[PDB]
Amino acid sequence: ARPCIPKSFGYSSVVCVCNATYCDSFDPPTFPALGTFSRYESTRSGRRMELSMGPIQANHTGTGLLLTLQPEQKFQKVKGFGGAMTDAAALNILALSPPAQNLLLKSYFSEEGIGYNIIRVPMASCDFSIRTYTYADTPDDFQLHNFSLPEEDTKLKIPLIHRALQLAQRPVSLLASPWTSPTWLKTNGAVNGKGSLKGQPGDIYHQTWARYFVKFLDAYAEHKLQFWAVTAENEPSAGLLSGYPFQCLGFTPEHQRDFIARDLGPTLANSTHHNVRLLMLDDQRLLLPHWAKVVLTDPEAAKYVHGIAVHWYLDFLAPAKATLGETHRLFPNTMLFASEACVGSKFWEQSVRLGSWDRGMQYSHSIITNLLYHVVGWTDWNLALNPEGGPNWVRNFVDSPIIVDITKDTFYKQPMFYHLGHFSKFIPEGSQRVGLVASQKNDLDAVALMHPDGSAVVVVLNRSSKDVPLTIKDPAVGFLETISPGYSIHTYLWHRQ
Amino acid sequence: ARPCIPKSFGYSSVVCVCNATYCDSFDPPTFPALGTFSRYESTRSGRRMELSMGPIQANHTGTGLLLTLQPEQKFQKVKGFGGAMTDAAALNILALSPPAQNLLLKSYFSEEGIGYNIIRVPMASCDFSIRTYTYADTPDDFQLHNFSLPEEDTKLKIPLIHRALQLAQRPVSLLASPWTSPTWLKTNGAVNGKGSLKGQPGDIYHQTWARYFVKFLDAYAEHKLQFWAVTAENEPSAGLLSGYPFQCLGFTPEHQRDFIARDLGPTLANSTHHNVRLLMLDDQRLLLPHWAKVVLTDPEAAKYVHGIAVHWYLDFLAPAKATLGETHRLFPNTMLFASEACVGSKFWEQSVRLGSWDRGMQYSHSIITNLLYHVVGWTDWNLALNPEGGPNWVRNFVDSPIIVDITKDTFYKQPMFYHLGHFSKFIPEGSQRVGLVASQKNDLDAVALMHPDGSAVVVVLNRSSKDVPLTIKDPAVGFLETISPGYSIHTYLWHRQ
Amino acid sequence: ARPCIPKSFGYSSVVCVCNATYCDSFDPPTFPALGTFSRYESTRSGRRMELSMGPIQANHTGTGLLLTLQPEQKFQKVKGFGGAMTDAAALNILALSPPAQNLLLKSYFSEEGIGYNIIRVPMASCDFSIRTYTYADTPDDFQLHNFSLPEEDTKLKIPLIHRALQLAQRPVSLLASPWTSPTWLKTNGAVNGKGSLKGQPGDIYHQTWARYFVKFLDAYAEHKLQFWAVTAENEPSAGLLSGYPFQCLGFTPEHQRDFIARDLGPTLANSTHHNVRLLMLDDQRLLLPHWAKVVLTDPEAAKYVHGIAVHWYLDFLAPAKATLGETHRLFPNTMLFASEACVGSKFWEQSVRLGSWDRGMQYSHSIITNLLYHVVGWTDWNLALNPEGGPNWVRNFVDSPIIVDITKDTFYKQPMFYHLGHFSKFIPEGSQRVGLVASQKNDLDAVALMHPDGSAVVVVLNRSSKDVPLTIKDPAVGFLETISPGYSIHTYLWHRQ
Amino acid sequence: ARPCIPKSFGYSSVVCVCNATYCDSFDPPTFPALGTFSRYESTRSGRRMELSMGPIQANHTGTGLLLTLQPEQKFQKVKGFGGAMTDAAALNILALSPPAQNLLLKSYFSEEGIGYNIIRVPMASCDFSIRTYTYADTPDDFQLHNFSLPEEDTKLKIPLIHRALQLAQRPVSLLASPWTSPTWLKTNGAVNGKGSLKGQPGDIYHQTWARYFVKFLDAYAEHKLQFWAVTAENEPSAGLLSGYPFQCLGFTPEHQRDFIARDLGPTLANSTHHNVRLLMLDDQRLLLPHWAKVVLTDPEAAKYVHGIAVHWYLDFLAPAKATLGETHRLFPNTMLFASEACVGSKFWEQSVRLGSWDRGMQYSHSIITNLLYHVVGWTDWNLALNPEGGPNWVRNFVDSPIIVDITKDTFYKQPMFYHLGHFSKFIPEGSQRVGLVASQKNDLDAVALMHPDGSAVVVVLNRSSKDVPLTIKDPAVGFLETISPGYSIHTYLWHRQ
Ligand SMILES: O=C(Nc1ccc(Cl)cc1)c1cccc(S(=O)(=O)Nc2ccccc2C(=O)O)c1
Ligand SMILES: O=C(Nc1ccc(Cl)cc1)c1cccc(S(=O)(=O)Nc2ccccc2C(=O)O)c1
Repeated sequence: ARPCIPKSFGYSSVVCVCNATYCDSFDPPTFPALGTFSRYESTRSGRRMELSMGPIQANHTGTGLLLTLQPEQKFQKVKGFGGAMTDAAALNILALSPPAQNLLLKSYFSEEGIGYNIIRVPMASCDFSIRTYTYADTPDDFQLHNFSLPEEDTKLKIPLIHRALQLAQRPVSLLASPWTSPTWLKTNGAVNGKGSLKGQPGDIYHQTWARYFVKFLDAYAEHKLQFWAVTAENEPSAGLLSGYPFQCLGFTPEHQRDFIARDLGPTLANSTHHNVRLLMLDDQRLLLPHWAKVVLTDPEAAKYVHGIAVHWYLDFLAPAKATLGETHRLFPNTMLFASEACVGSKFWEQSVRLGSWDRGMQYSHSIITNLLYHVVGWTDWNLALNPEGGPNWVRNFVDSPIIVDITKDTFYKQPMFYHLGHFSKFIPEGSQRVGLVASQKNDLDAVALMHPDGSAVVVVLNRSSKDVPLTIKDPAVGFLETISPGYSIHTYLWHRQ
Repeated sequence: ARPCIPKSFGYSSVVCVCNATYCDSFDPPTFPALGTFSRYESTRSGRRMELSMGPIQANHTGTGLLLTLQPEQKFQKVKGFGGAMTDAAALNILALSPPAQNLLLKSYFSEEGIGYNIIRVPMASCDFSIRTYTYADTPDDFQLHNFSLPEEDTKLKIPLIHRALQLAQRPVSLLASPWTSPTWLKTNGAVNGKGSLKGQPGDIYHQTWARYFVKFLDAYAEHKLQFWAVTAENEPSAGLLSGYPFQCLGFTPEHQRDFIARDLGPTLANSTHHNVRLLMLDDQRLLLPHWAKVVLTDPEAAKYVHGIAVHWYLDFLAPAKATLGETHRLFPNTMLFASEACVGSKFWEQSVRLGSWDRGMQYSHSIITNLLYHVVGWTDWNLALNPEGGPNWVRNFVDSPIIVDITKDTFYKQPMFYHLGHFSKFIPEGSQRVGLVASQKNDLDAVALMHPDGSAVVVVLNRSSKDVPLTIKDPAVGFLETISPGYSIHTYLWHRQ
Repeated sequence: ARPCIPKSFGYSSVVCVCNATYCDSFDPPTFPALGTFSRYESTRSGRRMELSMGPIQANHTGTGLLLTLQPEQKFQKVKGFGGAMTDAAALNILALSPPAQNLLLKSYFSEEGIGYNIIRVPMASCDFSIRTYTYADTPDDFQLHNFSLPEEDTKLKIPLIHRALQLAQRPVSLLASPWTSPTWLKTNGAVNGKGSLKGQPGDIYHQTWARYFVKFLDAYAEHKLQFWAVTAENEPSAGLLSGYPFQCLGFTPEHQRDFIARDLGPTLANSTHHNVRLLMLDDQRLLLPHWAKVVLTDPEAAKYVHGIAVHWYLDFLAPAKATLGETHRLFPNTMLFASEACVGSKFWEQSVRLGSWDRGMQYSHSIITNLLYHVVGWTDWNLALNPEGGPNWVRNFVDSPIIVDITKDTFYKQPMFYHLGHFSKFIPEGSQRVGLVASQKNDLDAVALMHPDGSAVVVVLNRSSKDVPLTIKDPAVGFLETISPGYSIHTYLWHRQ
Repeated sequence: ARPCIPKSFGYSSVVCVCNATYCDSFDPPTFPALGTFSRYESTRSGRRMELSMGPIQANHTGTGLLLTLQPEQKFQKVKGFGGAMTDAAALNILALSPPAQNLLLKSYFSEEGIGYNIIRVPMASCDFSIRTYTYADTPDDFQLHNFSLPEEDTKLKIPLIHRALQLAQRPVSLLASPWTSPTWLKTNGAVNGKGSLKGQPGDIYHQTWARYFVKFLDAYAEHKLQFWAVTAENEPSAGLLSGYPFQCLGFTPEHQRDFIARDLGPTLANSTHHNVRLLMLDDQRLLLPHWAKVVLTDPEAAKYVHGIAVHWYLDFLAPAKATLGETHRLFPNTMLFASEACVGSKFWEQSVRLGSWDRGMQYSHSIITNLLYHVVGWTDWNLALNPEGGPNWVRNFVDSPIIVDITKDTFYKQPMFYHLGHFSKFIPEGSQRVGLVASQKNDLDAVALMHPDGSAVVVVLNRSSKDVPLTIKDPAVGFLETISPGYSIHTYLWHRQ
């Protein structure tokens, strides 16, 4: 319906500029007829999820690259795609004028946008907050008499979550994660630094902390929000590290095992929220498979654990086969889920690089590699940040797919936004990854899935500068002949019956 | 009553530690006979408003600096001293347990504390808020039917103000200032940035903004709070600067002149709040005397303007005689009032330096300089902040005289608090500044005033590291022999008959 | 000869992109014939020192703005324009390929560029260095036996200075300034922080420090470089400030007075370098006129002081009339010279803003205001920086007129470069400022000067968004009719005989 | 000989203070009889390589962990230990007075110190340089007629290396690595950034770059220095990354394979320096085993490659078995060597933490892990840095075992220095790692080796805070009863007959 308004900030590609009265958008979903395929294309040159349609051919000759669907090779089913409603994201969004707020929310959660169906919600403060607080800061309030949601929840996060759900056609799942407990539950008496829960699993400190989870879910349910899942702790390894700068709460794998078995599992199970799923780890994949082995080899913990949540940040230190792959082999019935991802990275680079094509490619490359190693969902980090990558009370600025410019009542949709959308818009919940085999060595990343209705979706990212002629074979329909431009990302869709 | 509990955090002096059950405090005042003086002393070495007495004698033993009272030289009368009940200050105070809250409020407002009699109240959000909002964010509501106070006012600010007034030694005057209007009244449609009211004075946008002042005063009057004064805009010059990040609303001096003459003046005068005073500028003294000349040489604006409000960034240097002095010389019948002061952080220092004696001296030096240049009152910025100088949704740059540590139910009284108190506790409303003659060049800052009852008060700040032998002469009583220790601050009081 | 290659980085205007094989450049100077005028125009829209010529008219009618030359009102003569060859600047320049280095140096120092004729040279390290060092770091080497120039001088600064002088058609003057002494000469034993020379003027510490100046000049003269001037210390007030973060050496005005009278003056005068000029202050103008009064009222110091050097950084705190104007009135025969200027400023803004028109306007506005208040020369700060504003060992990053992109063998000429050039290219040494009177209130900054040969030059900066029709009257030639576009800067030249 | 002079800077342990006249040192080694062991102990509490002796007894009194020597299990032989003579290290050493310089050099290279026998020498500039340069910056000199060594080599590095060799206990091996080629040989024409050699292996650019290695070895041989080895490129992968800020030269594994096979191998083999070894990779272990597979499965490249050089960023985590282990398994006849290690700063810590015990333990843990995965030598990065971690022309991120304070003619020996020394002093070239069996799970890191003369050496690092009772068994001698204090590091040595 409305095209990208491009703006260069001097980097490799353009952002799409939105404001109170204008934002690029899609037309309502259309579907290609049998014998035809749909193609969505984004390019560093500036194309943004442009739609085209081609014929499926009966024959193919040539020595060119062929990607053959293996529809009977069936793997994981997808839970969904989304991002995090941090204090920083909600503050930035609500600082825009109301019409601009609605265009930003529709960009993410509408079928006119990219169809997010997951929102991750911090349990009280994290580094992407402007102040440190928990829900129960009265010292030694073991009964949690003074547990309460502050305005960050009641005036920022919760109203935006309601509005996202109203705009979404797809059912949206909420995921919650805590960063720190109240300081009076901690060995170090501080929100950050090295420190764990006082005492030992089963004791008053651990029972109070497990009840804090239930109190959080109770409070959100009073605001008519229900959670699909919670994680046991954001980045439990961080609170094992001297001087760790952000809110944290350290657990060894054994401490997490015993906390889940004795306290969190049973307390959640005996609550009205017993159907909320519990995810373990919520940390860098290099902690796998060991963390999964420690927790899940104890049946009194394993019975409460639905899944394993991973973060992308340190992916470069550990191969995905040795971490995700081996974890799946050991525990095939325990889903893997990517609970946090982000790019404000290289030290010679700014936290926010408006128009960076490379950071978009980093997202799509990680999503494809995750899908090939059994991951069922992805939540990005901050849904929106300001041009500095904030606010953040420790100045740990990073990038975000949408950058808000409050002084101009403007927001910018980054290449990351469209790279994410090439998956989130076209891979609904229940889609199952299937096999896809290449005829020759190539510089492409590709993944195939089948929708619940049987239709096919393939995403292709060209990591190279070179255009790559390519054919996709579906023995059900025929041959899809196409070209992957260098530094492009394509999503292909076609019916099989 | 109760002495300071000192604690050092590695800076040049100590803070005084208060909690739910303990805070340093004063006994009720006690007036010694003619021939005796009272001294209150605070020192970098750790003395905190410690009381002593001594004689005023007929013979002069000193041979050093003489300061002679000249009570027949009469200058301005004092309106008072206080600070700002920002969202941040209120949030921090209310994070303490109720007994701790009351000790903090008594510290500022009680005769057990330092006797503040001014509170400055932001009209809706500013940078020391946890979110952006105005009282009328629903757009295109020019009659302001949907004007309303949010929880920041009805739950945080107004109850705290009521409690301060209940505790107050003296009648407290309230002062209101707006940061931004609803953004649908602004040229840039944003809460911050370079932007003014749309249109021109007299038109629907300016009439609506003047009505917004009346709606605000109406709302607070429904909660049984009456204002002594309002400023025309906080920092009007800031909204003329591209990219200005805090909530703002830009006015040139000519725009403010015409807004006052056509819209704000008449509208307030035609309301039940016609007795509320209106102060102009509310900005850095650098803008004087020009801003005063522009506004006050127009009789249709001048008739509505009671005074000129000035801000102080206490870290910088500027020219008081050239700004405050020359403004008084040109407009001697228009009071000068300091509506905001704070000690920023030089870029190499933290926002909050617990125990900084230097930041305390910057306060007392500023107050003395102001009193010597005809200023009638002095209002601090945030009454309380957390240890990071927040919450602030944009950036933490300033300190506060009271720092709250929520996680320990404690608050710290900084040297700034006592340097303020050496004036606020001992200079009631209606006190008059009078002459004080130094007999020779010296390193002290000093000012003399007369209480309404005719008794004397002299404040002496020693900027230098050296003890200074000092004599103070009252022609009516005799000679007060004393010593001003290096870095110290003293308040002397004595009956004159 | 070669036009600007424009590139936007998303700010208000464009940079001009240069590399090893291309840089925008001028044709050799041309001169308009009597009855005609030359106009150079730069605009936010992207014009860069574009040349045009018009007729001088005999008559003029209208109520429009008229600027009338007052050629017999004669003021100061100009020394020149340039910038600082810091370690950071030289490192950045020499990291480019050799052909690119030459295009960058010609941009500044050639008649194909903007004709710089001053270079300021730090005496050893400052904040725009990658390491702290002095020329004499052996402790207690009062004889300066181990005084030596490091590679920063011999391999970076000195070779670039030689090459700039070779490219310059105009004679270039060098100005030197120290930041710190060796630490063993200082009360605090550190390169930064609060600290002055040990002892008292006339003693061994002060004699050694004065001899260090002579040793520096000796060493540079062995490399065939001679200095026009030295300053007594960069920013002497900075070393009076607790925690000052960069290299510094504190002097009160009295200490500087006595150091010059007893040590620096006589030591320089008795050296082979006795013709080098000595400038005092080299600090913010707010220290004037007091600093000038203290130093120059002592005839034993005044006899050695040629001039007063000022920095722009804190100009906003003190009016130029009260500082520069009053200093000129008191000491009319002691030249005023702007020894440092820079813009990496507002806290909500990046250190480097590629293409910022506003920062260019800030330069031209300051140069005009300086010229109107008797200043004879201007040296910008760093001649070139990287895109972060560095390197700088304390991360005190700021902007620069040329930004080097080493990875791309590219450099960017900022709007500041062209705003500077509108003065430096067209105001040779010996030009005398003359009177220029406006017919009506206007939003223009303008300054007129006469070249040694009698020709006229006028620079006009339009601070407003609005085009301003304008006439300039020279009773010698006639009327120059023109328009100043909004946000433009023009230089006009015409012969008078 | 002389003990440590401890000084604390607020971190977890002390540094040892050395100056012109004092540095801690060792007596000449002394070998006790069969049945006696020597222990050298360093502790967080402040012991520094303190020597004690005790008995190896026939009876075992301990009941805790047993470590049993298995001398018939023989693994790799050790080449040695050392560090890098960067421009920065040389500048820092030469800033000391000559007597202090000699104590620093003896600390590293003397039997009075820790017996280093490897020095890594950059071929021209890197980030730890004060300027950019290569040996052939004059462009288009393909025969390299203008190749020459600058003062960094002839004045700083080469004289220091000669002095180190004069002092050295043992024959010292020199190892050379280039960061960038002359930029006129590079695709991007810049010293850093994403860029490789122009053209393809075998052509004039690659032939010239291989000749550059021979010219470098020629030049150093003229100064009577011979190299044991050279690496093909420092960090070849870094030059494949857009924006990489340090000097670099990018090679894919295939490009390195073909460069070695066609140009560098043959050229070195045809020179008088044919005996110099060539090491491949010189990069992070993450690139293994892939990089090794690509290069070493090509026989025309493999015949020139003596070993694989690896880097360690000691702050991160990675997988040694998956990289070093698997590379040894696949290429068991190709030695592994650690060519660079350093402890970066987590973003919340300073580059240099004077006295950090943790950074010391990171060194000894890395060395033990390497020795257990077949690595034959371990080379630190900068031998010395200043207190800010410089000089570095790009950024300061890493610590160094010796920190020089020029302004006090002193240098500080960090815990890193002694943790290194527990290996370097006691493991001469030709020592062989042998088996050591732990009797039960434990928290110690330990490794055993045999000197060429057959005596034993065992290093034991206690990562935990708890004292660990320990027994060490030599089947040939008996039982050594000891205790490993929490955090400590011990080296044990004993004769076996
Ligand atoms: O030395 C004086 N001041 C002073 C100096 C140093 C320090 Cl530490 C403290 C005080 C002083 C000097 C002359 C007259 C008076 S005065 O008492 O007659 N006051 C005045 C008289 C005429 C105009 C203005 C005033 C006014 O007080 O502003 C006071
Ligand atoms: O417990 C052992 N190690 C150890 C554990 C903990 C600590 Cl703290 C220190 C040492 C060990 C176990 C089995 C065999 C051997 S071995 O001595 O026979 N060595 C080997 C035998 C076969 C293959 C490889 C090796 C090799 O040493 O790498 C050593």
